[PDB]
Formats: sequence, structure tokens, C-alpha cells
Amino acid sequence: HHMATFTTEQAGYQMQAILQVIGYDLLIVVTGGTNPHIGDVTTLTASTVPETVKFPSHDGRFHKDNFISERMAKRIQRYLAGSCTITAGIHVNQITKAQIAAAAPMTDDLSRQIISWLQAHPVQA
Amino acid sequence: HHMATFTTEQAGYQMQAILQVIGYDLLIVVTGGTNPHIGDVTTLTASTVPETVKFPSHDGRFHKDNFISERMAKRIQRYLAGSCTITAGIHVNQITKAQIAAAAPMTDDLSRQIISWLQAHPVQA
Ligand SMILES: [Mn+2]
Ligand SMILES: [Mn+2]
Repeated sequence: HHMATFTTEQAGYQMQAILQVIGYDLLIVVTGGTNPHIGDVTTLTASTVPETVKFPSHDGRFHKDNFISERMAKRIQRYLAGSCTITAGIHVNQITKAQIAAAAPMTDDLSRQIISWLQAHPVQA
Repeated sequence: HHMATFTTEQAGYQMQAILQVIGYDLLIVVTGGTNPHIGDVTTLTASTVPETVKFPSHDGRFHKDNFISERMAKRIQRYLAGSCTITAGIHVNQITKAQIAAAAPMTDDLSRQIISWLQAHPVQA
């Protein structure tokens, strides 16, 4: 009804998106790899430019999981009934080159599943 | 283990906080009243100033649920092992004056429950 879970696995590691509908608004939690976390949080509505918070990681640098959160936002923006919040934290120990390139097709694959679920479950009752 | 739910009810309406631990990081979803939603999203760590996104509501104005999200952030900041994300959407149809004043004691009551749970479940294994 108001909660769904989507997974995908390419190049030997998994990514998961957990979606929650609250009122007309959406919360999506994206994780994967060996160490799930919350690295970045992207915020948007259907007719608003997305904003992203990047949390600090180590050595003065910031988490780069916003590649995932910002791409999923662009893919699903047109379908938003209200606000949308996307958290992302994907990390694979000793990640490989083929694994890095698979991050974008995996985000698209989850985005497509989310979009299908939204069309089958109109947030308007 | 990694998920807990806290409720409180004062002046005849309820507020709920759902907490999720991901890695070392926290996601807290606060709702209540007749129409739960996601109005505002506050982001912080233990030694960082909090930032808040205010989503648009109606008539060019913005949701004011950040009163709740920003107060819960201040209450629990010292206890944070990593990043923290707090969403808030509380709305009561024809809210009353006693109900408005109860918003702050209710947020404190949830914050105290969250803090107790974090101390009993150290995010470090
Ligand atoms: Mn990260
Ligand atoms: Mn609101």
C-alpha cells in the first residue's frame, strides 16, 4: 500500500531502494554494496530544482553517493505528487572498475521500478 | 536491532518517530496529527550546524514542520555517531491552541525516547 522495496544486482553487487509514501510525499532510501550508509540526501519536488546535502566522510572530503541520489531524482521528478527525499549510501570494499560503471545502470533500473510502482499506486487514494 | 518506533500523545493528538540505523548513520521520520506528510528535512552531524530544507506548501508559503525537526536535532545532536536526517510533517485539522503548545513537549518526549534507545543500542556493533 504505502511501502515498497526494489533491488538490483549487476557486476556482482547489489543496490536496494526502499520507498515510503507519506501523505502525498515520498521518502526513498538507497543503499548497497558491503557498507550501507547515508552519505548524501537529495530533496526535490516536481517543478523545483533539486538540492543535495553532502555529509562529511573522512580526511576533510565529502561522500559522493550524490551521484546516485541526484540521478534517481532526475529520473523520477516528473512523476512526483508532492515532496521527495532521497538518501544514498553505497560502498563496496575494493570496488572494481566494472562495478563503478554499473552504478548508473543500477540506479536507472531502480528508478524504473519505482516509476512503475507509482503508476500502479496513484498517491491520490 | 536497527529500527524502532516511538509514539506520544498529548492534548488529544499523537506524534510518531520512526528511527532507522544505517551503518553509523540515522534516519528519523516524524509524523502526526490527522495528515502525516514530509514538510521539512533537517540534516546534521554531531559537530556540524544543522541545515533545513523547507518544502513549499500552498499559496507561496512553506511548511513549518521544521519547528519539530530542528528541535529534535538540537536535543539529540551530542549522541550522533555519524550523519542524521530528520523529516517532519505534522498536521491536525482545526488545530487548537492547547494542541499547538503541546508540539514542543511532544518532540522532547520523542527525543528522550530516541536518546534512551541509542544508549541501549550503541551503533558500534
Ligand atoms: Mn559514501
Ligand atoms: Mn507541513
